[PDB]
Amino acid sequence: TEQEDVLAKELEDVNKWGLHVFRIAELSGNRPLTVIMHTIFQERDLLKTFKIPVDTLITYLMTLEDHYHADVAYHNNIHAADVVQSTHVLLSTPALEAVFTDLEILAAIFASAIHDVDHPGVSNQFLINTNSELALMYNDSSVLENHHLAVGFKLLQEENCDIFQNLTKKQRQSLRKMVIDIVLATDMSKHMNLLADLKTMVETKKVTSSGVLLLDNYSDRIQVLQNMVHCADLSNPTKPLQLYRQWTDRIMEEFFRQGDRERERGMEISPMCDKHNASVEKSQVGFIDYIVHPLWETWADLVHPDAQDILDTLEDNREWYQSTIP
Ligand SMILES: CC(C)CC(=O)c1ccc(OC(F)F)c(O[C@H]2CCOC2)c1
Ligand SMILES: [Mg+2]
Ligand SMILES: [Mg+2]
Ligand SMILES: [Zn+2]
Repeated sequence: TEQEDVLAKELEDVNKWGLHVFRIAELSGNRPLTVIMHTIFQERDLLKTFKIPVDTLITYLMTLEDHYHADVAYHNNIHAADVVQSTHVLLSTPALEAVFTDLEILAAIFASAIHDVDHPGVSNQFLINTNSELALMYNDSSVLENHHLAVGFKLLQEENCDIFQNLTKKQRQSLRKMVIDIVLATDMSKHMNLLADLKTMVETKKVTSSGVLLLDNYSDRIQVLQNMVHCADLSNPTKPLQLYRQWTDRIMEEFFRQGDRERERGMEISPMCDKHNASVEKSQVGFIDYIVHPLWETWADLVHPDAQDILDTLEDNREWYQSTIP
């Protein structure tokens, strides 16, 4: 009850950017995804809205969480929980108030939860270069992201795991399509085109009487949800520094382990994966400058000024990492 009391206290921050997700992972007995998803579903009244039995939700979440690899440093259940919670916060931004339906909200949150499930800790390119079964199955195209979807949906069919059992056929059809569109958009090979389209939307942005974003067709609606989850996936450098540094520690461990496998095969070691020749700090500054800040600056423009503090933190963290180089 004492550890449970402390966990409940920490979960009171579920609506805040910079939640202590690593603390929650420890306090929950390595069940951050289950406890954070359960909390968010309760917070958003999703169990009642979609008639989800609580035991079914918990059973699915525990099984989903189990299919993240405990021995992968970055792409594990803590990352999934973090992306879920970040998406949850982004969904609540004033500029999107009443924009999305309950089904669309469910899609975005569910997509976030499953988006990296059964990740092996190596990149799509590694899987392609090594002639893996995954790459063979998926014809070198969004190899991991296709797999995450297949696993996430497949687990719904396990005993007492169908959390969507009380949705209508049309609701299930719509949800499935939206979730596929969102998770496939987390493939970094799609980033530049996704960002280009987001910029176009910002340039042509329209708002309602209430000052809320106007999205009146599927293409625009799904595009915003795709970029939202993608922003959440790329949110580490926008978090308070003590969180960001832990994420960087973890991704570098994962990258180095891949580089060790490439070194042992006689392959050229991938960028940033050589533990004997890797500038962690320069790499983060480049990551922010070329990928994360261009994305987040554009998201911030879409919802201006809702995300100014997130953007300010990103810029501060970029400055901090840069300062360690000279
Ligand atoms: C974006 C993709 C979906 C996951 C990814 O590759 C990823 C996520 C977070 C990273 O850093 C930090 F925020 F934790 C990261 O750093 C690499 C790249 C630059 O130097 C090392 C890579
Ligand atoms: Mg596992
Ligand atoms: Mg991924
Ligand atoms: Zn991810």
